[PDB]
Amino acid sequence: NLVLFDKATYDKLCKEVPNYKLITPAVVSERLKIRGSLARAALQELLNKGLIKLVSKHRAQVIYTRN
Amino acid sequence: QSVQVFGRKKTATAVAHCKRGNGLIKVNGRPLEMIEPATLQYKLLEPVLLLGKERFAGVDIRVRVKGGGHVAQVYAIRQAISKSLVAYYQKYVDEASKKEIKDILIQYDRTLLVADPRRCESKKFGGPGARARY
Amino acid sequence: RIRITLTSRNVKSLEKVCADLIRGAKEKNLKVKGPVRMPTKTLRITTRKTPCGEGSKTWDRFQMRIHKRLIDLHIEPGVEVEVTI
Amino acid sequence: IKLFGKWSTDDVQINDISLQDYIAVKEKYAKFLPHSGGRYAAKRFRKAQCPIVERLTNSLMMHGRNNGKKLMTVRIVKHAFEIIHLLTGENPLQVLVNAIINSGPREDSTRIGRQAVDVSPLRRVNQAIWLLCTGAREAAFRNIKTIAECVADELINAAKGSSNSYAIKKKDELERVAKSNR
Amino acid sequence: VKDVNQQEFVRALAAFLKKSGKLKVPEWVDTVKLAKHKELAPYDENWFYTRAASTVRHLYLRGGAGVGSMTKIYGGRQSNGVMPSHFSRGSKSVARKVLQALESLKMVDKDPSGGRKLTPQGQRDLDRIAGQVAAAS
Amino acid sequence: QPIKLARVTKVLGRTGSQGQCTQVRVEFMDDSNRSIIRNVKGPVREGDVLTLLESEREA
RNA sequence: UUAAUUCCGAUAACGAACGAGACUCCUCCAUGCUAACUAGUUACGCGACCGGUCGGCGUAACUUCUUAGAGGGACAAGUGGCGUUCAGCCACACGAGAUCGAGCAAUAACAGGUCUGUGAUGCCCUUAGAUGUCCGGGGCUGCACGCGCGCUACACUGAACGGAUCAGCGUGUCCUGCGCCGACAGGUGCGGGUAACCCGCUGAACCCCGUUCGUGAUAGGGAUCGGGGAUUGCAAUUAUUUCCCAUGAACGAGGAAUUCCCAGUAAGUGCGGGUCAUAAGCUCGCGUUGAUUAAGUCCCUGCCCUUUGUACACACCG
Repeated sequence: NLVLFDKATYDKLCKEVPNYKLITPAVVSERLKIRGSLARAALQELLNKGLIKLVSKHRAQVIYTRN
Repeated sequence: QSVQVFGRKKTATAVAHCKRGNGLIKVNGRPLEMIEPATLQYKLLEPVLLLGKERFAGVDIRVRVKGGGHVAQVYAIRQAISKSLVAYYQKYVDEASKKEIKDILIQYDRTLLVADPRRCESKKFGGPGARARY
Repeated sequence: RIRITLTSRNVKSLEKVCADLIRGAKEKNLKVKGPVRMPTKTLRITTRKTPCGEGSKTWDRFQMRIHKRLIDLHIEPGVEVEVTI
Repeated sequence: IKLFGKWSTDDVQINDISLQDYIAVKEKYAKFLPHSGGRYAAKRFRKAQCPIVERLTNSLMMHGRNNGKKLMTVRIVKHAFEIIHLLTGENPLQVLVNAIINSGPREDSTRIGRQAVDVSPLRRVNQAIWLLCTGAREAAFRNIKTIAECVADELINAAKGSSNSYAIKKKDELERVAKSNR
Repeated sequence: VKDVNQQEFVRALAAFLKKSGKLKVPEWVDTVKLAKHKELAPYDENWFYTRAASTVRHLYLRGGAGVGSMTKIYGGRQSNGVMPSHFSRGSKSVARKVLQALESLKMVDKDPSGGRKLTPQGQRDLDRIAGQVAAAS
Repeated sequence: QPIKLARVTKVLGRTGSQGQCTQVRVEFMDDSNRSIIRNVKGPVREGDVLTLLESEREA
C-alpha cells in the first residue's frame, strides 16, 4: 500500500527485518504495508551494506536471510 | 581412435564425437555447463557426476545437436555422451571397464543408453489433436 | 559426365529400370556413381468425403508419392528419364 | 554422494509403514533434479516408483495456463526448498515426506444410491500431493505472496499439523465425514 | 565469443561499445519501438548499444546474415487482442541502421556471397570482451 | 481405540455401483489372526499396508 | 477367455465363407548391407582470433549423423503365478517395443443428406417483356432478442522491456533472399529457386535468463470509437486487410446444465496447407513443452444379444 518510506516505517525496516528467518520482497511488503516495488528496492540496499545475505536470486524470486 | 554415437529424443539428434585427449566436453563448440537452460544443467552433468571426471579425463567429446526443442536436446546430449563413452570403452578399452560404466548408467536411468520411441501422434480430423475431439 | 534423373510413382518399377541402367552401363567399363535416392515427396490432398454439407466432418486423405533417384555416369511405363551433362 | 545439489537425499525417514513403499526418496530414486520423464504413466503401479519431488512438480502444473510448463515448476520446487530450509533448519526433503504423512486421508466415504471405506496407500500420496498443490495454488491466485512462498508454507504447516494448511483442513474434513458415515 | 555466458557477454560488450563513443546512435532512438509487435519502447535508454552488442555477436556465430535475418532473429510473438497471437518480425530500419553502425567501427563488412559478415578486427574485439567476462567470473 | 495397521494379502474383486471400492481381505501384522475383509478406495495390490482407523466392524 | 461369433470348451453336428484378424501406409532400431558435389561426418591443408573457436574457405578417405532401397527384428518368445493347469490373463528378465496411428471395412437398413458438384438424370415449370445470359447498383454483413461451434481474458504459475536458445509438416512461376528508403505498415533496384540445390542451418512461439511493475478493473483485459500512413484490386463507403497515435468497456473462474479425453495423450505454444488479387478467430496437418487421474463398473445414458409377448408384417411413424 505504501509507496515511499516514512520515518516510522523506514526505521521499522532497518531494525527488525534483518532478524527475520525469511527475507523476501513479498513477506516484508505484507507486514510493513509497503508495495512490492519499494520492498524490493529496499532489500537491495540492505544487501549492499551487509545487514542481510542472499540465498538465491531469480527473476520473480529473490530470497534473503540474516547474517 | 574416436567414435561417433548419436542420442535421439523426440526429434533432437545429438551426435557425440568421443575422441582421445583431455577432459573436454563441448556442445556445438560451447562448454557443457554453458547451455542456455540452466534448470536442466544437472541433467547434462549426470554422465559426469555418476561416472566421475576421471573416466572422462582421457577423451574429448564434441556434441553436435539439431532438431527438437530445448528439453529434447538436453536428454539427447546426455544420452550421446553416455553412449559415446560406452562405445569408446568397448572398442579401445577392455570390456570389463565397459560393464563397469554401463551398470552405473543403466541402474540410475535407462534413458541414458536406450532412447525412448515416444513420438507425436498424428492428428485426426474432427478434433483439435490426436485424441481430443470437438 | 552425364547425370540421369529418374522420377516415378512406384519404387518397384523405378528401381527396376535403375538396376538395369547401372548394370547395363557397368559392363561398358563406365565408372558410375551409385543411385542417389532423393527424399520422397508425398502430394497430400485432404478433401471432404461428402458432396454436400451433411457428412459428419469425415475427411479422406490422398497421397501421391514421387520417388526421385539420380545416376551420374562418366524404361517401364510410369518412370520419367531425363539426362543432362 | 547423491543430492539435489545442496540438499542430501539420505537421513530422510518415513514414519508410516504404509507410505514407506509408495514414497520414492532414498538410495534408489535420488536424482539431482525432479525431472526425468521416465514414462511413469504406462502401467498400473509405475507412478509409485516416481520420486515425490517430481510428482510434486507434476502436480504444480494444474491449470490451463501452466500445462506444459514444468521447468517453471521445477524452479518453483527449487525455490520452495530454499524457503523451507531457511524457515526450518531441517532437510526440505524431510518436510515434504512429512507433509504427505499428515496430508494423506486414511479413510474416505463413497456415495451409495454414504459408506465409509478405506484408502489405498497409493491414493493417500496421490491425494496428499493433490491437496498440497491445491492449497498453495489458491493461496497465490491474487496475492503479492509468490508461489515459492505459498508452497513452502503449505508444506511446513502440513509437516507440523498446524491445522492452517489447506491439505490438513481437507484431510480432517474427509475423515470426520467417514467417521459419522461408517 | 563462446566459452562464456552469452547474456553477460552482450551486456559487457555494450558497455565497451558505449565507453568507446564512436557508435552512430540515430536521432530517433527515443521515439521508435523495436518492432510492430511491441507495445512500448525499450525500458533501457541505451538500447541501441545493447542491440548492437547482440547483433555483432550473432554475426560471429552465423555470418552472412543481413537485415532480413536480424529482423527474424529479433522477432517474437504478436498479440492480436481477441485473436490468436502469431510470430512477427522485428524492425527493418532499426536492424539496418544498427548494421551500418557496426560497419563504421570496421567490425562488419559486406559479405561477398550474401549480406554482412564479421571482420578480423571485429572478431578480435569480440574475443577481447569474451576474455574479460571470463576473468570477471 | 487405536489406529490398527493391516497388510493386504488377497484382492477379491471390485465393489460399488461404479466399481470404485475394491473388496480386499486384509489381515493384521501384529499377529496372523484377524484376516478381516475391508473395502478400499483407490488402486490396491497384494502387499499393500492399510491404515485401519476402525477395525471392529467387517463391512 | 478375447479389442472382436476372438478362441478354447460344451456339443447333432462336421467342415467352411464374408466381417473381425490378417493385409496396406505409417514411427520405434540395424555403428550389418546398398549407395550419395542437390546429404553430411571425420582427418587434413589453408586463415581469422584469443589448442580452443569458425554453416570461414578448398578435394582426398567413407556412411555415425542425413536421405531410401533391400533384408532382418516381436512371436505372449522366455520366467513366475493364476486358470477345465486348456483358451488366455497377471507379474518379471531380455530387449529399439511386451495392446502404435490411419486406411480398408460384411449382411442389411434410413424415405438419412446432396437435383446448389456434374454435358448423372425422370417429370414439372420458365423460354425471349426469359427462371436463359450479360453489364451496372444493392443484398447475403441488415438487429429489441434466443441459441450453437470458437477466440481473448479475468493475471505476480503474470503483463511488459531486454538477453539467450531450440522444431517439424509443407508450399513455391509464385516462394523469397541480399543492398538502399521509412517509425511502422511500405517502397525500390539487384538477385536465386519449376526446387534435398534458392527462400533455408526454416535463428517459430511457448519456454529459459535479467530487468523493472506489486490485493490494486492496474504496466490485468484491448472490446468499443477518433485522427492519420500504406498495401491488394476496375473499384473498399456498410471501416478488405495492415500500421501508428489516441479512446480503455464488460470480465475477479462463471447458475441449472453440459462437452472432450488414458501417454508424448490432455492442455499450453507457435508453424504449414486448404480458402487466398486482398486472407484466418475456421479447418486439415506439423513439431514444441508436457501432466493429474484411471488398468475399473453397469450406477446413469447409449446400442447389441438371448429369453418372453404380439391382433404388428407398409412391421409402433404399426
